[PDB]
Amino acid sequence: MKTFEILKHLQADAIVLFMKVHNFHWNVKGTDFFNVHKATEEIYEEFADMFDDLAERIVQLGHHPLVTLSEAIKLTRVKEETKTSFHSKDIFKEILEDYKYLEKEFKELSNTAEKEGDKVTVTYADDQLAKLQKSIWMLQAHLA
Amino acid sequence: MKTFEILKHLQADAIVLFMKVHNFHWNVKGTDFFNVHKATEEIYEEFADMFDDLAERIVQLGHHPLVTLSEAIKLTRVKEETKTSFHSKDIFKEILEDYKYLEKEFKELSNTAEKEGDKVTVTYADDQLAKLQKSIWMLQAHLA
Amino acid sequence: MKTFEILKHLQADAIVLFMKVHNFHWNVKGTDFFNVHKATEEIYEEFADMFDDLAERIVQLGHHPLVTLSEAIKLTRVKEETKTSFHSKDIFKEILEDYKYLEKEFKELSNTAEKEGDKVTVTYADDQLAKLQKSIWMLQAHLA
Amino acid sequence: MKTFEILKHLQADAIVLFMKVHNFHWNVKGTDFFNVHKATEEIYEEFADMFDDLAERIVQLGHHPLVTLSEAIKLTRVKEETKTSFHSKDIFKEILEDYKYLEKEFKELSNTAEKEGDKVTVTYADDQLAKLQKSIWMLQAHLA
Amino acid sequence: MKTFEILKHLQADAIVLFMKVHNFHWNVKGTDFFNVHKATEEIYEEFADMFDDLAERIVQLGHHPLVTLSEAIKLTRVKEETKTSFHSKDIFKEILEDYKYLEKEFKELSNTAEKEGDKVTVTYADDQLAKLQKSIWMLQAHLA
Amino acid sequence: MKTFEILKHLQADAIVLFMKVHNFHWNVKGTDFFNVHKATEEIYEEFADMFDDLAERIVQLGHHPLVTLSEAIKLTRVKEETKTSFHSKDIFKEILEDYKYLEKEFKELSNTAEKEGDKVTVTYADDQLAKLQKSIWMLQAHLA
Amino acid sequence: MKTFEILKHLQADAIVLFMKVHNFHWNVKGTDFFNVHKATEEIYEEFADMFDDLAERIVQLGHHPLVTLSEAIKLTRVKEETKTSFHSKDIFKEILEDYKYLEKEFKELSNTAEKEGDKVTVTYADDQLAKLQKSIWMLQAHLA
Amino acid sequence: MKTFEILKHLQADAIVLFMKVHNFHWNVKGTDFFNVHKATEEIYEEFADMFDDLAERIVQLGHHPLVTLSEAIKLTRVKEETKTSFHSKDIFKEILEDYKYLEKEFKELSNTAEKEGDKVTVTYADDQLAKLQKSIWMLQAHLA
Amino acid sequence: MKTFEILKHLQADAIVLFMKVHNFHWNVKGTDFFNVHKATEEIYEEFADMFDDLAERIVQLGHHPLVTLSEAIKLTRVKEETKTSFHSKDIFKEILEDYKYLEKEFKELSNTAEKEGDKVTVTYADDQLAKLQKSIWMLQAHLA
Amino acid sequence: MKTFEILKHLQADAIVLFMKVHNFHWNVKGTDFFNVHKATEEIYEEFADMFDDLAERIVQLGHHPLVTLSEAIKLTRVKEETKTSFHSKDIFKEILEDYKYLEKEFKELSNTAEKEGDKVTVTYADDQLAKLQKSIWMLQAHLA
Amino acid sequence: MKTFEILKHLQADAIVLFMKVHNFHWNVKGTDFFNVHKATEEIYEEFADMFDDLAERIVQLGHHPLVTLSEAIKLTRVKEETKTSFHSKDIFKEILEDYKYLEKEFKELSNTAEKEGDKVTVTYADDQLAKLQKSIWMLQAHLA
Amino acid sequence: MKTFEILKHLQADAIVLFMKVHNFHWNVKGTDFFNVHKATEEIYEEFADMFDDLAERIVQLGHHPLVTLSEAIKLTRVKEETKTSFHSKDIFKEILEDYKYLEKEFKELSNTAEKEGDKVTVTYADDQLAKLQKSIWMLQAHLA
Ligand SMILES: [Fe+3]
Ligand SMILES: [Fe+3]
Ligand SMILES: [Fe+3]
Ligand SMILES: [Fe+3]
Ligand SMILES: [Fe+3]
Ligand SMILES: [Fe+3]
Ligand SMILES: [Fe+3]
Ligand SMILES: [Fe+3]
Ligand SMILES: [Fe+3]
Ligand SMILES: [Fe+3]
Ligand SMILES: [Fe+3]
Ligand SMILES: [Fe+3]
Repeated sequence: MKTFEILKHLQADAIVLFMKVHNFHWNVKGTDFFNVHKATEEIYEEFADMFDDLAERIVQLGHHPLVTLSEAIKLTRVKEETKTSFHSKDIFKEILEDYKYLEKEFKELSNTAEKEGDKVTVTYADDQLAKLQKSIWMLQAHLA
Repeated sequence: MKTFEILKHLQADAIVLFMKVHNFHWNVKGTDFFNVHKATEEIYEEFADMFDDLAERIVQLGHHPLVTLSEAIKLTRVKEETKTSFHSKDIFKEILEDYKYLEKEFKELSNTAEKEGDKVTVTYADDQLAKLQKSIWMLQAHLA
Repeated sequence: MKTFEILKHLQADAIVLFMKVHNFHWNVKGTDFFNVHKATEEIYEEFADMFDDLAERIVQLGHHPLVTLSEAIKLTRVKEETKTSFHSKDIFKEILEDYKYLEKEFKELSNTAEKEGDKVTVTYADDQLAKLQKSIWMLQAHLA
Repeated sequence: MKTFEILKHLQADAIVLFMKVHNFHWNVKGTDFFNVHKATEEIYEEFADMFDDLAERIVQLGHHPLVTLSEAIKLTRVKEETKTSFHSKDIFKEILEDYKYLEKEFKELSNTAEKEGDKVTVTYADDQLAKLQKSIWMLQAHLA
Repeated sequence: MKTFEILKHLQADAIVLFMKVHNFHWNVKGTDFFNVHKATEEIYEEFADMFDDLAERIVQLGHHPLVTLSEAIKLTRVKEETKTSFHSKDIFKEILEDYKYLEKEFKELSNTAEKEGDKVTVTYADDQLAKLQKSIWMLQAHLA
Repeated sequence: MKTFEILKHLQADAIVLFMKVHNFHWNVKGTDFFNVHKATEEIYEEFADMFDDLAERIVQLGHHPLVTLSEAIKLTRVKEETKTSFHSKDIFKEILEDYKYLEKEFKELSNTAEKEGDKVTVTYADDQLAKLQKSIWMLQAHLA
Repeated sequence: MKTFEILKHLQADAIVLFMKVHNFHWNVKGTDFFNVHKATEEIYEEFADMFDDLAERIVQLGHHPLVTLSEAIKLTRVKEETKTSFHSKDIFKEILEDYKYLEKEFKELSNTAEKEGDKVTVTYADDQLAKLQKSIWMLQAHLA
Repeated sequence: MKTFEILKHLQADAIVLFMKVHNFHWNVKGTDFFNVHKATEEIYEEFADMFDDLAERIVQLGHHPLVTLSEAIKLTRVKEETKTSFHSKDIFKEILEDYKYLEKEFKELSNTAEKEGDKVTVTYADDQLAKLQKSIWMLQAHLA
Repeated sequence: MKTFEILKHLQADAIVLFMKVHNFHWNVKGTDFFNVHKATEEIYEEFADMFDDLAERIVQLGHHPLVTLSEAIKLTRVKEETKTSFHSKDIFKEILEDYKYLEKEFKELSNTAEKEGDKVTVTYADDQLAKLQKSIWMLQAHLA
Repeated sequence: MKTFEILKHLQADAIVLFMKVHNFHWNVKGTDFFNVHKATEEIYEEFADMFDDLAERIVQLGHHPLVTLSEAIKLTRVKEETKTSFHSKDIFKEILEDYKYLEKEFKELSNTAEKEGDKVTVTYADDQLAKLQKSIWMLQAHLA
Repeated sequence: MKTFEILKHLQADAIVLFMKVHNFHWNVKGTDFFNVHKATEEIYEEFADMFDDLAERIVQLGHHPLVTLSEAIKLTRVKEETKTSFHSKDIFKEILEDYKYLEKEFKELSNTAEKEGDKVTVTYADDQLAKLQKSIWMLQAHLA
Repeated sequence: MKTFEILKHLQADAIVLFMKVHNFHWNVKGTDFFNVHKATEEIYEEFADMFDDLAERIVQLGHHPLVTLSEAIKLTRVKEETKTSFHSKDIFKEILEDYKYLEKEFKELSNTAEKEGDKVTVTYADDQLAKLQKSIWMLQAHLA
């Protein structure tokens, strides 16, 4: 894809993930409650920021960002969670799965943005990669 | 409807509105840019909070909150905006329209919650009513 | 009862609960220690505030608040905990039991204060109800 | 009266009281000086806020707030203080008298706003009632 | 006039202006709303401070400050605004008119205080002159 | 007594004193109201902290802290106040009496903890002694 | 005197007054204790600053500031207080007496500095005059 | 050019732009005044920082930064503005023109620094590019 | 000269000095580095503020401030420094020389502004004089 | 040993423990991850401070602190951990073991410093003892 | 001496030292100016606190603190500095001399307070000893 | 080497340097004391952070970080300092030597990480390079 197309897909995943971790946030069960309730909030706050940055990068690039939830679920590569009750372990396995998926997408973003000579989208991609890789480590350590 | 059903519809509108004012936030054109770009951010921050409060009130009430964007666009009473370029005036007319709609919904919430004896949902509804009514005044003054 | 009588009973429970969660605070055992030690502190800080608000509302109402620990254990509906060692689970079951009891009492407070036309005691009662209901949800989610 | 008429009278009293406690603020005499000089400042800061809230509630309600000092002294139920020297005791007796008067007015506001179905003016009235009742207690305790 | 007489007239204008910019604050109409609503608040906050400083300078000088709204409208040189709806432009023209008037008064204050050897009233007058002159520039630039 | 026995008695007095100064806090009468209402709050906040520190020192020492209000009134050396109305002077005489009593107890604590080689309980005791002695001076100066 | 000579005398009074209000600070007796203990601290903090500013102005002026307590008691016009116990009233009468004395000295400073063309010492003098005159008013109101 | 030569030219433009936006800052006319007066201040604060960073990067690189205004106007590629009165629109068109020019220069900087293996100058260039591109978008949206 | 002409010359010196101390800031050599690097930054921050205040005072006065670096080097009385390496001592001698020059200019400003009756420019001049005289003392002490 | 010799051994253990809890910090596995990752950071921050305080106390005492990692592993009484993966339980058992060891060492420090008349090293030792004893309690409660 | 007599002598030295380091503060000459000017300020701020603590400890002990500068120079063991110009080195040698003297006095204080059983004066003495010993090290390192 | 091998060597140098600058921190002698004592603290705080970041990057990369001081001195390229007394100049020469060494290592890290496609390790390396190059400049300027 072109850089802006990768950006729009990533933007779609951000809003879908924002909704998804809210689900984990509200419906966690178990003696783990306080910690995951607290952690998921920080996570969706981050997706809200990513959602906004991706969209603004797209307009700076001269293109159209997704502007409706309808376009978003049409472009996501993230499956929506319909369940309404979870335990810590399952929540972290899913978040880990989605994080690994985002990491691949940001690597593509970084690679194709570089070929186009898009210096600033590349550094944006590399910064998100850094955050994702640190969290993936922590998620994996937690599940070990 | 029952209190929790009104809450779920309101929750649906919150996430749809969150997306909608982001659109206004990114695509404003005109010498008004900085102000509306700044204002819309405060507004969607508020919808993000409302979205979370509504959902948690629903689980406290023993019911299921919407957990997917798909359920959300199925329950909204808010029309999604597909346009990608706006001028201050049109943005504020739409926001005003949606605010007036939310005010009616929160009045129903307050009324039916009261009949059920749901004291805390009533005060929540009345607090949102207060914020909505102050903003509606400001929106109308702006368009005068 | 009359509003001030409900207030005095609630005041009695506040100081008894203040002592009770201190017990949980000092005597928790288990890998859960840090979290419950931290949580119980926030909880008894809250009871200390409730204890003071209830008492001052009573004097504003023209009556006498409980002024001795002796009157307090004579008026409580809360059983004192004599054990000196606990595990997370048992602590949260007890706190949940006591919270549910307080919720019923604050509902009575709200109801009878309303019949007397006591507008401000009603809003006080409804605010405490809101906090109690949110915590009851979290306590229950934790024990699930 | 209608809700907005009660609001305008209350608005009139707020600006008149704002001026009145400034008088006490500047002209206190006695070893009590620092405390009452400090207390009266907090009090008129509060009236300035009340003055603004009442007025904005009136415009939100679709009516006209008082916009001149002339209309204000025409609508007050508060007598203006012409003396320019006071001692702690007399200052607190007057403030107490005026507070008791405001409490009756806010009770009417709450009652008539409720009959009209004005949910948000009712909660505003009840919140002011709470503050007034706490201060009335303290004023009375001080004069005992 | 004598220094204290100029001070009392200025004190009268301060409370009248405090009321006047509140009117502009509540009744602005137009796409300018947020800015002037915000600006007028800062302005009346300033008049509230000026009102208090003038009055306290008068008592320090051994005289009586105005203590009633009635004395105030009897001493002002500022005309009260009876209209209840305005647009940015008209609001700023009026504020500018009143600021220019205050500047002349503070120049007289500074001049006559100096002849009396009143060192501290002179520096107070000169400081207000500085603030007034900066705002007059900004008001004029705005209307250009 | 043994160090932990002195600690438990002190813990008992802390909760009893916490209740006692709340009484003074709510029921002060007189032109002194604001100051003593404010001072008593700081004092019971301190007893709440002392109550918690004493108890935790006891568990660190391998013993059982008091965990019920019932055990507390069985171990106190502090008489509970049944009156519900006081004037500044009487409040400070009582607080002074109780402070002098606590000072003797902390001196014993310091002395016997030292004989046992309990270095940290000794420094805790000496720190409380410092605070008590400064307050006793201020209380006495106030009553002079 | 010459400006620097007035400055040195003022510097002498500052350190003597710093010591004097410490005496009032430590030895106040009476139900007024907390307030005057608190007020005197703010006052000597101010004298410490004045002491430093006066001295640095003298070196900026090319002269020698007092550098010993011995030179200070040789140059003061302030009588040292040998008593070690006071009541609020006597403390404020003395402070008032000394403040009135400082005001005369700062007026001379302002006058002679002006004749010499010393612009910055004049504004320093006038600023201190402002603070002194406000406090003198408050001291006098307190003693009325 | 060599990296340090591009850096010196950029440094020259920074100080020239610092002066230029001050002009816009002082001489804006129109109902837009407050906003552009505020915005231009943030902009020249940024140029002051850029000016300092560029210069220090040059010395770190072992070369000489421009040290006089004379060398600066000899090296700029930015035309100085001699007019002394402007309206919002013209100010933003000029700033936009200059920003687009800076963006091209920072792209060259990034490109040539990379060929030389200058890792840190490249990241500096890319960070400035990011800020410039976001502002260019906002400037363009404003002028649309 | 007329007040505004003195102001424009001072404005010219401010921007030239801003550039000059940046030179000292970047090119200091010696074990003194950290201190002078830190000090020079505070100094040019001050000149940036002075530059802005002078210019705005000129427009408030109804005249034109310098708006180009070209006009600035045409009006300065300050010689630009072309050297690119310095040691602490030489830097402070130059800064001292320039400060003494600014002091003379601000004295003229104060004197001629006074003759014109320009009260606020006089206090501005006297405030800068105060800062300059304190720094001149410190600079001289440093070089002694 | 002599006081300074005990101090050097303690200093050696501090840097070794600093490294050891970093290991636990990076290599924790399990659903406990976030908590122990967070806790271990606070712990090694503390050892870094202890390391610095011990060393500076030694130089104040006129002796040489350890200045190389080589001297440190030669003087420690703490065994280094070579494993690179742990679970909460094992981490806390080790930390507990090392804390108990440090407590014995600080008791010796306190005892021998006292015999030498080293007042300040004694209070330092007693303060560390206090922190260690509180943590040992919490560690033990956690493992129960 | 008795504890209170040692305290009074120490109190005398505190005010004399407060004056002495002010002298160093104002009259330092040399490229060291900024650092010692800054350091001496922190030092006399400390003596001001020590002066107040010593005095209040004396009244808590039931004795009379020095209340005049005259009593102070009669009790000091510190020689007053009459010179008005110094260089870094001489300032630090003197401060070091006086610090070593204070250390001996605080050791006596600690020793005799202990024999009297004065627990809190002992900890006060030991805390000052700690601060003095750290500064003595730094002073000596500086002079090496 | 492979990226993780370079990371482990860098991690080894970080802990060795952390110890080394502590030595400079404790043992500086000379009138430079305060500045270098303060500077070295900021430096070792930085190495502590670098030590932690390097180690966590290694685990994120799927490898083992150094977990013992023993492995560290086996892998460093940094020579340990055995001396216990230094003067400013020697301290800065050593730090400069070590910084230049770290810069070469981070350049290798950046280069080899890039060949492996390790985007985030590259940006980490480039950021450290930026900090190192700025400090190297300052160190060199200081020694000039
Ligand atoms: Fe945004
Ligand atoms: Fe939430
Ligand atoms: Fe209270
Ligand atoms: Fe308002
Ligand atoms: Fe006031
Ligand atoms: Fe605790
Ligand atoms: Fe100073
Ligand atoms: Fe810089
Ligand atoms: Fe400006
Ligand atoms: Fe240190
Ligand atoms: Fe004190
Ligand atoms: Fe870490």
